Amino acid sequence: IVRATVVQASTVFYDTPATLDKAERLLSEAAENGSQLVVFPEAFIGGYPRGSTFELAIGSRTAKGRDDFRKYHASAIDVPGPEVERLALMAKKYKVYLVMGVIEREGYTLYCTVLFFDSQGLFLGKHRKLMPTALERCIWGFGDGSTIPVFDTPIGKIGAAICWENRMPSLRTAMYAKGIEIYCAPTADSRETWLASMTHIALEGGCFVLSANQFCRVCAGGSSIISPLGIVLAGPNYRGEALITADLDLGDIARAKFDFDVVGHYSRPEVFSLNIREHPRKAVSFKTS
Amino acid sequence: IVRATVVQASTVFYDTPATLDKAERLLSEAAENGSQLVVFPEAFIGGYPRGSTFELAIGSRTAKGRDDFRKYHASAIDVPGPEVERLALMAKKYKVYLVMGVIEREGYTLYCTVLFFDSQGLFLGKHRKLMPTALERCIWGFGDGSTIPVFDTPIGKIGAAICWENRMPSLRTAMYAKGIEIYCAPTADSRETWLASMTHIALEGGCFVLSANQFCRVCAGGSSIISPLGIVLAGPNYRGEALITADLDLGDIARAKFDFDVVGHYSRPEVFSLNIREHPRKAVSFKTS
Amino acid sequence: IVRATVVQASTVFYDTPATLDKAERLLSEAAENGSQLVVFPEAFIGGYPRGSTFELAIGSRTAKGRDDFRKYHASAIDVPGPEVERLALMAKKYKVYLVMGVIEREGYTLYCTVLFFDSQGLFLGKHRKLMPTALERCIWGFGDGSTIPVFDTPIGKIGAAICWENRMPSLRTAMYAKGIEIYCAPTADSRETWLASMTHIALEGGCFVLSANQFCRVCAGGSSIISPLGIVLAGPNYRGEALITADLDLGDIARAKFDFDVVGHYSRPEVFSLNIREHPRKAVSFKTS
Amino acid sequence: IVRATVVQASTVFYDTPATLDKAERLLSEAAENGSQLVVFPEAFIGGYPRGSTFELAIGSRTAKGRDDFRKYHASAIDVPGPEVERLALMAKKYKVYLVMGVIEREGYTLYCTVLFFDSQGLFLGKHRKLMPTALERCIWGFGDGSTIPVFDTPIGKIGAAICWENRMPSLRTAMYAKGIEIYCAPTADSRETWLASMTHIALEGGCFVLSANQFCRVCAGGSSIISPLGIVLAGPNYRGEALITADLDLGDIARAKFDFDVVGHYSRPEVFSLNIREHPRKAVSFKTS
Repeated sequence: IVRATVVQASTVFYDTPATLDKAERLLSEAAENGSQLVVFPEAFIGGYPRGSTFELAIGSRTAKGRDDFRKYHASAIDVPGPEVERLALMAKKYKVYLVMGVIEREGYTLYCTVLFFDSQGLFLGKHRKLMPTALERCIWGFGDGSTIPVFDTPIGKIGAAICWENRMPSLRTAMYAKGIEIYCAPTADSRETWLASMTHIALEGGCFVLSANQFCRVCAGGSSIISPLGIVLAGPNYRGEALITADLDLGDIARAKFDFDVVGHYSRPEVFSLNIREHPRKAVSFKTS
Repeated sequence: IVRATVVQASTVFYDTPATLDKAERLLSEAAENGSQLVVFPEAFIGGYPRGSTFELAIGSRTAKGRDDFRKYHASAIDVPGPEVERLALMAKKYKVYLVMGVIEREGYTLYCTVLFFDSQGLFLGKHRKLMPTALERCIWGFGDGSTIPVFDTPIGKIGAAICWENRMPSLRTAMYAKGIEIYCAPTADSRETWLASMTHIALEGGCFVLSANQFCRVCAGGSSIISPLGIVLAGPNYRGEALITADLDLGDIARAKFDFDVVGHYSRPEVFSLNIREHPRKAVSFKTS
Repeated sequence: IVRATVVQASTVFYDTPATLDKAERLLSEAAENGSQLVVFPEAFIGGYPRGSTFELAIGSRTAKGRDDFRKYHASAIDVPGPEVERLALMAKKYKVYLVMGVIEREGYTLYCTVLFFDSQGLFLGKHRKLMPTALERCIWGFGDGSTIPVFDTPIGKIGAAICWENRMPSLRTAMYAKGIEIYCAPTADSRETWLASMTHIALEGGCFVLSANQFCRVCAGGSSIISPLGIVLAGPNYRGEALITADLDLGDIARAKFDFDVVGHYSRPEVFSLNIREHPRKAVSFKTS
Repeated sequence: IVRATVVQASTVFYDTPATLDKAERLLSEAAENGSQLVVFPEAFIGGYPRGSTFELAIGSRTAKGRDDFRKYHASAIDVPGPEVERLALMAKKYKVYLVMGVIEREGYTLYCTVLFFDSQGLFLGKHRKLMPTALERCIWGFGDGSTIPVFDTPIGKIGAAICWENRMPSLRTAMYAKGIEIYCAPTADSRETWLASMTHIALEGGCFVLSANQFCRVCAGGSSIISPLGIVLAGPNYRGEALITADLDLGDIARAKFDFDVVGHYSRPEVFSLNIREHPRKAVSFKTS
């Protein structure tokens, strides 16, 4: 039996070493009630440009989109470097697992990744987003197959997906086949759609869905946590930003996979078969002696 | 713009020529208010044996399971035969598209299937169930890949799926790849969770989820109809049995795939690929000249 | 020695059977002066939505974006169908090689493509676009490697590329490696910089750059034709819409590759090597017997 | 914000310690207006034999080509040695970056290289030319892959290419992938071709193209400098030899890679992949204890 928290805080949107201390103080506030896994929202460090249209017609490209883009570009991080060392030392001071939605750069491109840290201040891995939704396709980049992680820990198998990658039916059945029983899902929408969409994943899987959204002032977000039977443990907090906690019986999975079981004794292998191409594809490839 | 009605009837459970007239005295009331498509519940003709355990221990097989089986086997139909001619001549008189949940026999087996009829009183095809759930595995049989239909009609394309075949992600993504926009889904469970399960399919797809359940006396069924924007038109009727109607604006689909749109442009063929083995596999095959 | 004409027409933008007769009443005027190859602008059939922003903030998705999308979706064609038969019967009567910029649909997606026709009124093939630019990423779709053609004809070899697929150096060097000597290039921007951009391709290759832009009323388009010595034959017509012609001496290529000549003898295979993955990748694949 | 100059001076063509002082005086003339990066033309020290045919038929090889060759060979330098020490001490006297087009020897062979120096009189590296063009194949040597440098400085990343190595599409996309934002390009031709050829590199990249040609008395060369948006800062000076200066806003790159970005979010890695063989290949290799 473990116990986990989600947060609901917002970011200061510019000056990224100013929002890097909010994480410190909230992480210490979540330390005190004996938490063991802490989840942070989507684009917590880099910031999420809400409302901004960058003045895009259909090929106008005015001068008041370029300055906006460079002011936004100048406020991201890069992994590894001096901003992941600080987070490792942050999670190393005591025993806590930390997942975190940042925005990284890699030579004038922006990615929307999520980082995974253990209880001894190592850096496990990252997961760049497969496909941005609508108007984020102008500003963010596409991820490939060689990123989707597994990450077995001594408290379970944790993995993640971001906003509307939780609608793709073929990425979920690749997450399921690797053995996920704790399914993190940060997001950036606050609808009635979302609460009724996470319940379906919690049933179709057998995992604890544990989501986190941000509250700012404008997307009054509601984060939650759902049992693998479909019962909400900690409700949709639509009022203010607060720490939300609950406890996770890991023996509630073996009993929830008595009726239904995807990848195992459902999903008739004699008719259906999915296969995943997981190759590190890159444009330019130097080889030396 | 079309309009379609689901029913929330119940069956007489025994003496199957008696329950075929309910399917007219409800039907003309359903079609007198200018209807165009009628959807019936799961196992409406044969009867869904509720509560019955058949005295199965672990392989004890007592005498009060055998008579209970044979009395149930004696109340099935067979296709094509004298009970589908009645349904064709039924749908031929007036004009409706009729879908129907039956139970068929084929030499001492039972297959939970669903039938499709057009407005000119012809027989389009059937869809047997892929996998029965828990204890229905003892009494029903398995389906193969060479059964999943779409049946393009002049009011749109119309597929189906039965109770917990709607949780299988591969079967849904194989339904979507042929172009379903009217997603009929009979069922036989009535919980709070099924509504949340159907909203997600309506959002993930772009189709009109149009479900149907039975209400008897313990089947507090709630059948509904969901827009492809995740809006319930005619709500979950938990009180009594009725006729449930709405209008189906088929121009509200092209506008819903401006955002999401699975396979193309939102599936990634470079990483994921699914394939389906649709072969008519049967045990003994006779060949002559 | 052949001769080819580009056009500088404009579309009626809505009601696409109306804009298909412009493609005859300009076409016979283009073919009456003894022409042999006709090139049309980018998105001449479906229409290029200029100025339109669809009210996309960051994921607000208001109600006046959906209707604007569906009215645009409703004005596309599909291949092969009743709108390409008209073009084949058009090109078949007299003798011309017809290339054409269209917009096609394939189950609620839009692909900005280009079509090739021979003189006997057959359909050679099509070339979808690899990557839409900035805000066209929301409304158009991506292309795979299994589309890039060359189509050896008895007047030479003829490929194509669309607006900013001419900046990608790898796609150009993959076009060159099959033996392009007539380089057709429709576009949808008209700046001072585009002429300087096309001169470099004409010198780097050895082909005839033969571009086409539309002029409407804001598309001050200027289309031209450039020798493989970097000499403009028929100039940048920025004033009004017209027909633009020249003669294409195909013996002025062998003489121009005396100096430069990419891949062999001027590429260095010992240091550089490029490779292309030309596989027809699609999401769901059905197999039967 | 840095500022850079190009020069347009010619050489004295023989007696290489007489042209080594012209560099000194011009470098001191460029010091006074607070310049910070100075670029010199192709073959500034060794001299470029213009007009000379060396009496080559097709294997005649007369005696009046041999004396010409030895008189030309006797006027090169060799790196390192007493002629690079002088340039290091020349650039060490104050704060300037010096790039320089010389001709080196290596045991009776001639190369066309380019030397890079820092602000503290170190010797960073060199770049021998990959393939000489037409009749320079008889007199110069081929370079290999283990020469093309990166050279990050505190004012940016400077790299170079020589005359017609700026036409190879595969060498540019190896320069781009390493991060070049200041692109030096000395040359030895004066056409209308060249000005329209550098604009394309400035757009296709995102870098400041900063070229330099020589004016002698006969190739009245025109040197220039182009913004990453395609706007000429300091024009094509076709009249006389002069110092040409401008200022280089390095925040104009981040804003120019908002629209288009090669190696990053263009150049689809799922279809194209270039790879470079970078090995120090030599014919005879002694090894000892």
